[PDB]
Amino acid sequence: MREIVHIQAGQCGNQIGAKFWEVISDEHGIDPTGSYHGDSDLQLERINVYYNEAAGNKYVPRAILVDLEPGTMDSVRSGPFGQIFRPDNFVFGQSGAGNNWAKGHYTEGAELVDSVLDVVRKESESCDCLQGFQLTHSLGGGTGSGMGTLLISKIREEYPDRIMNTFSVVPSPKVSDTVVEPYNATLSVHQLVENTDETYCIDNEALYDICFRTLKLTTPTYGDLNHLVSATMSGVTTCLRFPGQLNADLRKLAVNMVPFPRLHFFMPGFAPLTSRGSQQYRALTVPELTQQMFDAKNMMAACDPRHGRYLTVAAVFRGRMSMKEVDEQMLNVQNKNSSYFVEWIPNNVKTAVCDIPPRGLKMSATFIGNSTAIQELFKRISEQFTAMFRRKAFLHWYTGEGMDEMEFTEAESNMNDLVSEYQQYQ
Amino acid sequence: MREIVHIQAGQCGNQIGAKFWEVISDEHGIDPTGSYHGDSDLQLERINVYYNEAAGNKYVPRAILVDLEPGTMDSVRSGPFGQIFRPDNFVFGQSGAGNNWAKGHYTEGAELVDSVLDVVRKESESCDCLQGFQLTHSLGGGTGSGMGTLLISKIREEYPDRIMNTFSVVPSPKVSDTVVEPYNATLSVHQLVENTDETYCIDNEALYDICFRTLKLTTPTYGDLNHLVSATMSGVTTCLRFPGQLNADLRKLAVNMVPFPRLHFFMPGFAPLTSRGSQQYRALTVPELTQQMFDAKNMMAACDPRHGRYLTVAAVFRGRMSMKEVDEQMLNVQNKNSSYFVEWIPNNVKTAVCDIPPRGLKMSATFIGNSTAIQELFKRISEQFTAMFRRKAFLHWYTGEGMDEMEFTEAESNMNDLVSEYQQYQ
Amino acid sequence: MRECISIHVGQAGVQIGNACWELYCLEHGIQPDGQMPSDKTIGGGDDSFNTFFSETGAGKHVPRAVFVDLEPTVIDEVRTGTYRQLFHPEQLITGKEDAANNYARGHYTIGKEIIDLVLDRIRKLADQCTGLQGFLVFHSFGGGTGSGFTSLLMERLSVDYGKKSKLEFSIYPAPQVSTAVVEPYNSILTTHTTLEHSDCAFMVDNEAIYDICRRNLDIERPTYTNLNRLISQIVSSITASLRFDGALNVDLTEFQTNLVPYPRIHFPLATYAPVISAEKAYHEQLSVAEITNACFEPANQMVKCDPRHGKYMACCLLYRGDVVPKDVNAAIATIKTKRSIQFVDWCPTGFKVGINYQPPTVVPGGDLAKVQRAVCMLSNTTAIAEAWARLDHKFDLMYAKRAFVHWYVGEGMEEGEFSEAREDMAALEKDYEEVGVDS
Amino acid sequence: MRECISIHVGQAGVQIGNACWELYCLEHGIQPDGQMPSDKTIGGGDDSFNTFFSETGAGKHVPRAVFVDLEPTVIDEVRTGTYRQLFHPEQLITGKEDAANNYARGHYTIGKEIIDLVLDRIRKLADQCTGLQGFLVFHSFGGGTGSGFTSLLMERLSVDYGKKSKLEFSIYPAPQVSTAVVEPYNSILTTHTTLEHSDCAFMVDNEAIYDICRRNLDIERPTYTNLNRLISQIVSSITASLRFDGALNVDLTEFQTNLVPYPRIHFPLATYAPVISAEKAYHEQLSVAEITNACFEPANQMVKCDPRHGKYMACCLLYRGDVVPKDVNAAIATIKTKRSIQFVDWCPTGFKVGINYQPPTVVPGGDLAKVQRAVCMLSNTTAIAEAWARLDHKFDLMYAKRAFVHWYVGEGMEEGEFSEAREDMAALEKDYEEVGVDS
Amino acid sequence: VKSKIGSTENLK
Ligand SMILES: Nc1nc2c(ncn2[C@@H]2O[C@H](COP(=O)(O)OP(=O)(O)OP(=O)(O)O)[C@@H](O)[C@H]2O)c(=O)[nH]1
Ligand SMILES: Nc1nc2c(ncn2[C@@H]2O[C@H](COP(=O)(O)OP(=O)(O)OP(=O)(O)O)[C@@H](O)[C@H]2O)c(=O)[nH]1
Ligand SMILES: Nc1nc2c(ncn2[C@@H]2O[C@H](COP(=O)(O)OP(=O)(O)O)[C@@H](O)[C@H]2O)c(=O)[nH]1
Ligand SMILES: Nc1nc2c(ncn2[C@@H]2O[C@H](COP(=O)(O)OP(=O)(O)O)[C@@H](O)[C@H]2O)c(=O)[nH]1
Ligand SMILES: [Mg+2]
Ligand SMILES: [Mg+2]
Repeated sequence: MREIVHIQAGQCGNQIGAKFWEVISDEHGIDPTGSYHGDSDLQLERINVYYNEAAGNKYVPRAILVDLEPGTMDSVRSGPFGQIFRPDNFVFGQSGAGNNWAKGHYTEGAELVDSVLDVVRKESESCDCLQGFQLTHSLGGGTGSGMGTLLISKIREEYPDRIMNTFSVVPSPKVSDTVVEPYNATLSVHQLVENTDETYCIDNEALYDICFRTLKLTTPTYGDLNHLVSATMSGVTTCLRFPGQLNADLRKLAVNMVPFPRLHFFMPGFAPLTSRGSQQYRALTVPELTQQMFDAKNMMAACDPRHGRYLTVAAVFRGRMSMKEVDEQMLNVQNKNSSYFVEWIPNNVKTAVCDIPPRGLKMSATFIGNSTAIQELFKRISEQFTAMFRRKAFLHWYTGEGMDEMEFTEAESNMNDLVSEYQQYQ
Repeated sequence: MREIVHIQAGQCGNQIGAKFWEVISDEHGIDPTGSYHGDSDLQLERINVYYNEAAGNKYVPRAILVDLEPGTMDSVRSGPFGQIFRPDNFVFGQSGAGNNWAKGHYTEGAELVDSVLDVVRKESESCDCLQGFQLTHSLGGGTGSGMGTLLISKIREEYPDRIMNTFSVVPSPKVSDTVVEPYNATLSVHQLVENTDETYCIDNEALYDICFRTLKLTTPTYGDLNHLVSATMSGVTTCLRFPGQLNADLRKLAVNMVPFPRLHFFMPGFAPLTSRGSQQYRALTVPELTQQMFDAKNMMAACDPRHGRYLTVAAVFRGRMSMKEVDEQMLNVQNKNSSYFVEWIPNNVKTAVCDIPPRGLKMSATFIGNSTAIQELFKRISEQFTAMFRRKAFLHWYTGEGMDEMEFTEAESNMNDLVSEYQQYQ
Repeated sequence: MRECISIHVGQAGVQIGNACWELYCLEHGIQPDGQMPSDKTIGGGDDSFNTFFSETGAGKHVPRAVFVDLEPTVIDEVRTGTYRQLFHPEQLITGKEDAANNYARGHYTIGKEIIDLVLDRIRKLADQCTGLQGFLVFHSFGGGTGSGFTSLLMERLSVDYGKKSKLEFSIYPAPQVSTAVVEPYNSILTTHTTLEHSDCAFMVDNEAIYDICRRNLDIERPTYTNLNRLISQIVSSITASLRFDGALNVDLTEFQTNLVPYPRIHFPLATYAPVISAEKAYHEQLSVAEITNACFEPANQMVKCDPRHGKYMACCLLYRGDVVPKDVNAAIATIKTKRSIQFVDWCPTGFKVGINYQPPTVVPGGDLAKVQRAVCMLSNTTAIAEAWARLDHKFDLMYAKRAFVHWYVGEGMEEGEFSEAREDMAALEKDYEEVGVDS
Repeated sequence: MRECISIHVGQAGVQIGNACWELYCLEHGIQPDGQMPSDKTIGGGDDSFNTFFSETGAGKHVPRAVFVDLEPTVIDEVRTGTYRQLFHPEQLITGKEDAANNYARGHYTIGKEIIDLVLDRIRKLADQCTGLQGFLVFHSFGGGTGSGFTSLLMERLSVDYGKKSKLEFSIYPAPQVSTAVVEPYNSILTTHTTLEHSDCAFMVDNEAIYDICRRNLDIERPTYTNLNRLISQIVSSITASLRFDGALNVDLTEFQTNLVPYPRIHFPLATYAPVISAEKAYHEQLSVAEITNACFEPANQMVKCDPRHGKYMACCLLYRGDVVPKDVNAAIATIKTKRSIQFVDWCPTGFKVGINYQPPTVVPGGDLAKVQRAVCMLSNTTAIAEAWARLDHKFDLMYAKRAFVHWYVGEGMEEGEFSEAREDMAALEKDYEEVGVDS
Repeated sequence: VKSKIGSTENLK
């Protein structure tokens, strides 16, 4: 019925997408060679959501790889599950982004976007009913930010009524991995707030906090952070692939979650997350999932939701559960902690229950919170952007690629207007 | 139905709590791994009083470990039954108390109390009906005294109607184990007399006297004193876990035992206590239990009850007995020794009979006496506190951590007012 | 897929290139004659070392390097040494007479004779590339060829290619130790002429590496070979992201994007850690935090200056080997917490992070101990303003008397070029003063 | 989890540190080269000896110690001896010229040259700790380095760390036996300068240990090695609560809390029992009561003074090995009963008790017999007022003639510092007189 | 000379 096209752009986007496809292929029983070796009919009942069937009993992920540098694509192609993607979908240039939004958006991404869109349209023509697109990218780099925003604009123009989802890695509040993160982040938000339907804010700082405090991982690499992000990605679209007691696909999630067209920036979460040692000491019940979900230290975005108020909340559960227990837990959370919910929205939480738990778990639940506390991220980004722009720091690298100061001023104004709206509804 | 949260703070508190959990797990048939291997349905009928069931046929003690130094916690975790506690409940800092009430109450305990209270609230949310808390700690040290009093204040503020029980090891009248015991003891009583519901006074001096005179132990280590204290702790809450002819839970014990809100400092006892040699020469009858209970040389607090008068008396018996025999023994004790009971309270002794004796015994009985003779302890502590405070001995160690002389004066005044009340009702 | 052309100008450039190519052949397992003992695939594949080595013939890897010198001595050391069969015979370009520590000679008089040959060789190398990212020019300021011909080649490459990144590895004139008497003249003229034609010039210092070898490596008497090997370690740490995959890759363009805030301030200081001997290697736990902290020690900077006298405008931390990114995050947070490490107010995000998988390679017969991880720091700080002011003062002292000026005037130099270069250097000092002002 | 840094200043400090680290390696089974024959777990675990030994490399334990000296003789004895491979090569810090028993030299003239290096080493060690409790500084009063540099380092550490416990193990000047002629000057100056910058300074005496070796160990002619080994036994008894678990643990902060009643009175006397030879070990029943009583014998104090001339203000009894706490209780009660052991009236609770499980370890080739239990007493008594008055009288005798004063004045010392130190010492004598008055 | 510790400041 419903089908999704996955687009992953940038080094971070390609890593997260490779881990995501590993997890998805494990869920549907697709081995690294594309052959099906599952054990349940439900795995093939709705496999066309992500997989095109290439005649010969082999399935190919409906994924498109985008980058301005072939190194990350070579690493993805050579690694495990690298032989499962279609070779025609590795659309890459030779120049490189250089962590420059101006470059990756106006020169190199502009030279590559025609081929990328050709591949996108070819993938879209092979579907029965296109549900929407997913973009996996980061807001700090050059390929991710600029290329992904360009692709979002192009596709939104071509497909104005499809679901545009983005899973953006946002800059961290403590240590940046790029000196010019404020510029790229602001210039990317200026496009995301205008063209996307919902954006999930993922921050590596919160992921490290999770891996250390909760999972008790001494040496967590990106192979684990990307696995957490992939668990979130898989939990989001679990209602499109497996049956359940209460379904909620991407369209209904976007409807229930976005009250106003510009406030569509979410804080994803996941439960249960336990270390191997503490696993034998925790009973796995629906109240435990509910308690761990609505937890500030469990948010994947480095923004404390206790400093803001929730507009809407999505809680997609997976596994054999009771509707009554889930509803009672949601009602208890809304009643006992009513001061963190906006008073002008009754029944903030919208739930969904799938009958198939993740691999290895009895049950789990994905948290998607639309909280006004996300304004802290934008306030910090705007402060850093202003501090750097008042002295024209690193500004010539962007004006020499075709941009001007008017565009930076407009991006800053849009960022501050988003901040003002988020504060207005708090 | 009723559930208890156990909090153990300090080195002494952690040792006593480890022995207590060993004894409790032996009573309910819980092996060191958490698996149930009992032989009676009554062991599981009321096991949720102390144990949370972590799905997987394993039970986890509802215990919280608190300390300012990780050494005692490492020793507890490595020893027997160290694998039964939940790893998340070992809440410890790195600084250490240094036997300083000011430090452990205002700086280090203040830095750690937020995490400790988070764990406390998490444990409280998992209960059906919270009966109350138990604090195992000593009044002479830094972590015990300061940290436990801080936790008692915090929990009393959060839970104003729950039963707050403390099992405090009080300073000895002959040999102190800390040079600054008077300061810590006075500053701890200043909080205990205000925030707790009932406090059991345990003194190592009386425990050594018991182990030597009664048990005839040539080399008694703390493994035996802590075992006696744990026997008392288990006998106190035996009515909440096993059925009996006459039940008396923590709330009813506190009601019958505390006549006035400030006079809630008890002298615990236990019977029978016999050496291995004299075991074959003593018939075990209810009159023998009664005779050994109301015995000055059997009190676990180093205060002779013959120098004061009993306000209220609790006598919780365990094992198959006759109500008539127990009542006749209590009446004989009240009549023949009437000069040690306050004349303005008729029928001082309140009894309770449980049908399940301790492990290995045909029957036993726990003594809980609220005698005015406890004023000797407070008089001695106040004399020592005044003698040390008149010369500002060791005072800078407490004023350099945030305290002042006004607080010491207030603590001394409260101690002396408690002494004056205990003498007034005698 | 992605290619990089190294250019080694002058004696210092050629010797540092010898060190760097020895290290490259050691890291990639290439024999001194270009052969590979594990050459399973011939004529293609990856083999990520295609960035610096081109596949020619059948089973031979030739470095993408051009060695330029005006005298045949050093290049003849190369032509008859261990790696005589490694380089292309036409990549080793020589004149017939040296520049004699005279910028004027190497720029106008002698450089004009082989600049076209060098550019034709560079064009032949660049035409064999499909993803040429940029050039690496190794030279020294206070020299002859390595200053005048370096500036001439930088101008010609900026004209020919334009948008390719032009990175330089330059031997900055030491404040106390020196070789030539006329180092201020050559340094000032080179800085003036190649300023607007360079993207990012990495600074190293022979005196600072002397001090590092004395204190850390416990080498009382190091030669130029030890300095060249340490500089080669720095170069390998810079290019490892191109030559090896890692958890967080950083191509050459990201350096000029992240480290150059203004077009005229592109002098980041090189710094490498850990640099320890084999004796004390068994007594230290070289964790990520320890190396990250050692990178900011004033005694471990490869340039003789005090970073505490200025502020950091942009910092790049390139990690290699057994490196966990969470530890990098925590160590950089700890660095940001320290008040003794001052950053400019207009750069709230001051670090750029790169993490590779390939650990440092020990050169047989080398000095540095075998470590599990290492960090190369490339920090653009305002502390180099003091070194620029020192060079300006030396230039003024020498030029007020017109000493040695005739040696340049008689070689085609117009005397007004000295004054123009001095005015531009004063303007650069004012630039460094202005960026350091909080507002 | 809990770490402690030992600092050994001067010849006495370094030799006592050699003894202490030999004893530590014997107790924890660490080979002289840092290896462990039973090294089952590498890179973590517990292994409670992490307090003094850091895990580096893979299977090597390095002591958390800094050895400081101004002359290279003693540290070179260390660098070429049995434990040359045990210490970190940079932890052994040396100057080039000694302090010559001159406080002025070691404090101003020579100490300023390596104080920054020592502090940087201490900072590098402290950054590797997560629960650093405090420092242990071993030195001697009447010396040079061990007095002037010790005071300088104490000041600098009090500035840098502040709230970390600063314990000292000091060789108190003997009343009759002496080494230097100017011991009163150095002792008075050190006491004045390091008084307000120290938390608790343990006192030992070479003459008292001479008498103990003569009477108890039956050693007519002991060298400095026997004294160092006895002091090492005392240090091990003090740190065993950190290094081993017991029935009643006592960390380092509890010492300063329980033994220091007033900020200016922090000179507790060390005392150890039993100290018997192997010959008479078979004829004694070393029960808890016997050792507890022997601890209060005036002939067994490690400082040459008479405790019967003063009163006890605070006493700490640290037991080790096969020790039953009931027996400790009874023995301390018996001690309190005796009227010949006088305590101050304002301290009704005079004892602090610590009981460990690890029995004393016999050093191969040592002097003390193998015992099942031992007690180290750390008693703060007013009897040390007599020793302070003796030092003050010697200082006055030497200073009234201005003897040796020029040797300090010419090294940066202002002559008024002598008078200031003497006034402060008189004030300290008055403090000791005042606390001893019952009221 | 005077003492410096306040042992008698609050002798009450
Ligand atoms: N680090 C390092 N520096 C070197 C080395 N060789 C020369 N230098 C530096 O180069 C500076 C002198 O410039 P050169 O490179 O020798 O001169 P040139 O580039 O050959 O130009 P000519 O004057 O024409 O010979 C001196 O300050 C040296 O410190 C080397 O092998 N390693
Ligand atoms: N117990 C003990 N005392 C020692 C030892 N070595 C030296 N001393 C004492 O140290 C005092 C002299 O001070 P030193 O430590 O030798 O002098 P220093 O610290 O090296 O300072 P300098 O004068 O600069 O050499 C003498 O009174 C000795 O009794 C030792 O090994 N054991
Ligand atoms: N979660 C996650 N984040 C990453 C990964 N790789 C890089 N990042 C983050 O993304 C940012 C770098 O941007 P990047 O996507 O690599 O630049 P781009 O290639 O130009 O798009 C840094 O802040 C990293 O913290 C990854 O594998 N997983
Ligand atoms: N009954 C009992 N008492 C103890 C134990 N350990 C220490 N004590 C007593 O508690 C006092 C020491 O206080 P402590 O709790 O160790 O200090 P803290 O860690 O700062 O709370 C001493 O007077 C001891 O007699 C034990 O295991 N059992
Ligand atoms: Mg030359
Ligand atoms: Mg000496």
